[PDB]
Amino acid sequence: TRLGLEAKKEENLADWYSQVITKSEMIEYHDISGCYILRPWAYAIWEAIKDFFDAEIKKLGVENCYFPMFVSQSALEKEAPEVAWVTRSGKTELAEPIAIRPTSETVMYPAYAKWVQSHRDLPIKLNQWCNVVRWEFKHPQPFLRTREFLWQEGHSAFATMEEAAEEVLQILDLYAQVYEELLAIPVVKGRKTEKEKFAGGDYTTTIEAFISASGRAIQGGTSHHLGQNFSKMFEIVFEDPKIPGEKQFAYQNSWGLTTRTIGVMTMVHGDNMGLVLPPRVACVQVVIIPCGSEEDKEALIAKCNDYRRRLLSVNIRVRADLRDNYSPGWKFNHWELKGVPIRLEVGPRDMKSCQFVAVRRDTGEKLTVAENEAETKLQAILEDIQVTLFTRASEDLKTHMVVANTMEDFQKILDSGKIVQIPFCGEIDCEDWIKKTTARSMGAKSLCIPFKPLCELQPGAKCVCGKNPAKYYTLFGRSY
Ligand SMILES: O=C(NC1Cc2ccccc2C1)c1nccnc1NC(=O)N1CCCCC1
Ligand code: PRO
Ligand SMILES: [Cl-]
Ligand SMILES: [Zn+2]
Repeated sequence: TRLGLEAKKEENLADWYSQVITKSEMIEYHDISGCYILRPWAYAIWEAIKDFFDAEIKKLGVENCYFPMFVSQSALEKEAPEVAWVTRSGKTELAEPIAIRPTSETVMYPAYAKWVQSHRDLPIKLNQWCNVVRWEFKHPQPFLRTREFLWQEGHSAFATMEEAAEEVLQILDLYAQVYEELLAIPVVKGRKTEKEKFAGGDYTTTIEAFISASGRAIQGGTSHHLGQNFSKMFEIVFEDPKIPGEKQFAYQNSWGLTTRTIGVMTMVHGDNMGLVLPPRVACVQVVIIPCGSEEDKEALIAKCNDYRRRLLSVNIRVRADLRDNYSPGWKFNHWELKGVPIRLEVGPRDMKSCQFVAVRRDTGEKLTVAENEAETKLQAILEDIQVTLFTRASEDLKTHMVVANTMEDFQKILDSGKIVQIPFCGEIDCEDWIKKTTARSMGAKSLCIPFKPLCELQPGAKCVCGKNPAKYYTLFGRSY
């Protein structure tokens, strides 16, 4: 066991990630491959995301619920290799296997069919916070790629396509708000290609995040328009209020956001000193550490409690580390590893001078702040830390996302650690050829068709394959 980190983020990113998530007390490993323990330091971030997102969807009329985890084989057949099957209880074998949900479309929609008789029963907007299981045999990674993960999943059903199309973008923007405003992570809004869209849906919208350390992208969240494909599978129908006799199928959406958010936060903002928490999601925004007798020792404790109560009065999540068995230097390293945005340091000389040293986690700057200006200055520093983290991550993404129009430039830019927007024909066969040619997975797959591309096509613009014309500028790159 060692004091600080041992692996540089730019040297061994895998070892760096494992050291950051464990020494920040976020992740503990489990004896089942692909499953990881969420320690309170990690789970508190998820609770911050949950508190924000849950209040926002309720403002939109979505209500919470809980559907069973187990799916009958019959329900799944209405619509495979990553689904986990329960086959016995104790020593007795079940009559037939039952599946653990990888997603709850086939669980809820049989119930949706019973609840919809007329168009007045629509819309139905439900969300549940729960766990799903996707038992893939690919290489797992904590937070990012796990066999079990926590998420929310929203499932809406409307009578018109126009209501559904509007919610898809509304939910997607809330997902962007979670990454941009809470996690200080920039994302690219876009549409998945036909190959990468949700199976059984019409179109899939997504937010793509970029990990600069690896040059790989990852899907931060998704919002599907299922159209009428699932309402035809489960007979979610209603009598047409404008045409008697004929029946209509409901238009549906589904949208999900997982704990992968936390791992992206770690990969983007974490440095060689450990984790870095955005002040918006840090359960401890300011940690007070006494610095520099037995009565003078009690003096530092009283002043640390005074700053603690004053910060609580201005709604600043503050905690004081008054433990007598750890030296100040140890606490400096400890709370630096955990990513607390501000380390409030109070010593004997600073206290007698009505001062204290505030250390920004993002930049390491030591700011000497007077006692009278404690509430206002610490709020300004917290605000500037959130802005700085987002601005640096934003310009990092902008400089690593460029445009290429030939496979030669595509490959050269891809090898420099960037993601590229290329003229793409949209076909699945060409997308497979792009991944195979760029692999020589090390190959590039499609990320999204950007809502706002960097440039536009022109009449006669050919795809990178050269055989089909280009339909849209599409973002490609190596992915998680
Ligand atoms: O897809 C995940 N895991 C599977 C891929 C993989 C790779 C290696 C080993 C096992 C597995 C299972 C995932 N894992 C953790 C957290 N979020 C995850 N998913 C998502 O964030 N998205 C976007 C939102 C809708 C759902 C999909
Ligand atoms: O798994 C998915 O991608 C969608 C979104 C949450 C529910 N089903
Ligand atoms: Cl919960
Ligand atoms: Zn093509």
